[PDB]
Amino acid sequence: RAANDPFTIVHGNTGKCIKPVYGWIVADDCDETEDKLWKWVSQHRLFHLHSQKCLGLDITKSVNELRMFSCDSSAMLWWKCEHHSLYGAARYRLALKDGHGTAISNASDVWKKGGSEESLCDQPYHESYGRPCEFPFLIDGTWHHDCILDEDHSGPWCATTLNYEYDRKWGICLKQFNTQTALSWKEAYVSCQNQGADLLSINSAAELTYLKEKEGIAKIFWIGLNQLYSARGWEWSDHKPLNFLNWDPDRPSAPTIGGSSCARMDAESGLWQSFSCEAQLPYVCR
Amino acid sequence: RAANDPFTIVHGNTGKCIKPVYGWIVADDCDETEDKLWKWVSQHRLFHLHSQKCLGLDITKSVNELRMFSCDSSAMLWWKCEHHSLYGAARYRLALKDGHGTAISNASDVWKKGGSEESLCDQPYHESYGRPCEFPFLIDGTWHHDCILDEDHSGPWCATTLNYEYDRKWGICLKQFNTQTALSWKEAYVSCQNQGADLLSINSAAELTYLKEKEGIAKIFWIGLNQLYSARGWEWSDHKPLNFLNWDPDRPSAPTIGGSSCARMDAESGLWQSFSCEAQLPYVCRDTRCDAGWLPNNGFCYLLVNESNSWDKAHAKCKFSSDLISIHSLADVEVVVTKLHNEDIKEEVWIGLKNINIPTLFQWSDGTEVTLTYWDENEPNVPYNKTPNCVSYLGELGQWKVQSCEEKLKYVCKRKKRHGETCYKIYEDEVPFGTNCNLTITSRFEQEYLNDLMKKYDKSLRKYFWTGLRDVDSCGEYNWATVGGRRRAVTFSNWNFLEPASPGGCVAMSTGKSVGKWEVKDCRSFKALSICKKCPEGWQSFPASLSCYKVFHAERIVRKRNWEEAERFCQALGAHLSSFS
Repeated sequence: RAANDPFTIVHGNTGKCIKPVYGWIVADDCDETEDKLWKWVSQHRLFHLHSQKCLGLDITKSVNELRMFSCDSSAMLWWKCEHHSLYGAARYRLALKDGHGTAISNASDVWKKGGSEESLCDQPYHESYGRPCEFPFLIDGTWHHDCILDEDHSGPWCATTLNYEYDRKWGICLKQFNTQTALSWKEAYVSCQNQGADLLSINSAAELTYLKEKEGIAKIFWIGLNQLYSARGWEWSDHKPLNFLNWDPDRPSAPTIGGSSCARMDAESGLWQSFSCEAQLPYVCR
Repeated sequence: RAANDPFTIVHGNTGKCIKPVYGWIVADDCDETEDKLWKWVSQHRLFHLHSQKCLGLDITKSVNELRMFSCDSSAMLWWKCEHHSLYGAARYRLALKDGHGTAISNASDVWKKGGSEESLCDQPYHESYGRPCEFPFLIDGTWHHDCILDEDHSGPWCATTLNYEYDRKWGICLKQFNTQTALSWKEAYVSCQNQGADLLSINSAAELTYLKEKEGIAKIFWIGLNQLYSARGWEWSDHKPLNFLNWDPDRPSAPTIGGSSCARMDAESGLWQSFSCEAQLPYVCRDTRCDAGWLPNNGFCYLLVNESNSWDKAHAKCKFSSDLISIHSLADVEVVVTKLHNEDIKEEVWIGLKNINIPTLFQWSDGTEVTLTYWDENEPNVPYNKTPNCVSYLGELGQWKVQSCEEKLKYVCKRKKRHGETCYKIYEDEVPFGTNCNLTITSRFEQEYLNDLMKKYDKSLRKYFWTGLRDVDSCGEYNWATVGGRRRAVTFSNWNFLEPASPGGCVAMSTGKSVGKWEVKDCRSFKALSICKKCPEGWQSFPASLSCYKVFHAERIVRKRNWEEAERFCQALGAHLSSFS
């Protein structure tokens, strides 16, 4: 699978790791993962799960103090990866001076993950009509990062907006015919690869004769028939053989120009049109 | 209009322009456009019109020869523009050695166009189901770059494939309901801007009713209603008023998530559905003193009533002997935001807009001057069907929304380029960085106003502007830049997701996609426009200020004297300005 797992950022030279305090960062006191938990969230941001207080840079004076800030504010907070380091606002590295992390923009610093040679940045960010969730979110006056269970919904439920208190539109934490779930085929593919699954692969006619009679399914959906490799005609998500085709007689099926490079299924008659799969439309991934 | 035109590349230092020969480049013999013609074609390639031979880089030996090659081959030919030069294959500049052009990767060479200051790259590339043409193309054994006219078709015709000899799929040279032409809405917009026109702007119900009965038109197409500006709700291609809408009752019309940010028009019943228009689909493009509180603005006065009542009671109260608030310019929004007691951040304001006929068609309660529409991004809140409609100011920016207006709230009503206090002028071309004026911003509403003015002026992408934010110390601190003597604190900052990537330089401002943000680039040489806002003996003194003065009259003196150059004559005695405590 591929999902954002909790981890801890450590320093390479000496055995120091980040420990957040009320408004700052203090010495390591490390090797105990009961409080020191960090995760990646949208806008390329770092979030501490326990303290629920994110870090940022406030450049307003001569020396910008690196303190804690509210994750819902105009703080201009985001961090990115350099070859063996991390840079924040503008070429600002998380410089360490034996006890506190500051921003001096020094080119002698290294950060890795706990007990593993890794740049803590090789894994990209992972995540109402089945829209992708927004992490974090402020509910009941407290911050939350994961789709937590409660007594209101059946299982996990997340927010589908930046401010749930003003919009009030939630969704199911999608970890399978998702009807009325119109997403882009590329977005659908990356979402179902985040879940560890792959797109539908039609191998025999029995699967099609079972799906055509299905009641709880949209009349139009995606299957995954597309050419990710520009030098070959048509493939599936996984490496499945191409023996069963269901092409369309109505459209001339233009190869590259005049038509498009995605397949669109019609289940009322079982037909495959050529179309552009960048718009929002239901699908299914096995 | 915006289309590609043939031109010539000339050297800046030496008066030489490019001239092609059978397989190489020769001396200038310039100032005659009968044979020397060059143009830009796809894959960032340069094409000669007459000789029909393009240039490329064949890296095969120690010294890569810069000869002529066929545009249909594996030559890896493409060229790009650096700040004041041309680089080709791999940082290889078209170096000149007095007659022949080679690739030595030298940093001292300039190239401009014919008789004008330009980097010959400011104009981007311009160009069977109405697909865009492919330039150039090999037909009848010869290369061709434009849709020429022959006796086969009616007018101009081009190719829609890289190899027309193997595909045989042509198309009409599109220079208007283009039925059976499924294109993307962004592609349709860029193609119709290439033609100089704009998307369909529906102003009255007459044009819409005329389009209903149209036979030669697709049942599904785009209109152009989209939000290119992320801080406002919905606009057209040009700057047309938003008074006529035909929204749909079936879908809940999610503002930004759950739905989309595009509109699609259904003509079988006349509805506007929220959707994403990235797929292919057909389209169509064509000094009064006022009484006790009422603040005056160009003759009339405005004032907010401190009563919290419903919509009908507000419509009946001061329509007092007054009329409701009417926005017709940009200064009135500033008057509303500056007043209203810090805007009462968590509250609402009323404004009178009426609509009785179906579908929705907003008209002013007193007048018909619908010019400016400032809606929240993006909550139109247009219901399915309702005779009483109402509009409300929300947010500190003063955006327009549609509430249910069944509760009690306050309102404002009234009684009986340039902006109002300062002008704003923009030039034609600005290659250097601020050699005449430096624009400085202090507040957010000024940013919104300049963005609106730039949207009214600028109409395409690939454009940049200048803002007074830079630093010469190369230390990392960013503040409001000036011509020297600026120490104010930055009160507002609107950056992109990850905009700052350089520890210095001068910022820019784009209006293509992320409109209204301070883009960051290097400040070495970046061509971008900018807008500018338009007693021992003979002594007289008194110790009344603990200082001995020495001043002169204006008649007994030889020339008029002031305190300016006094440091040249009195500093010899330890003297300074007029020191009063």
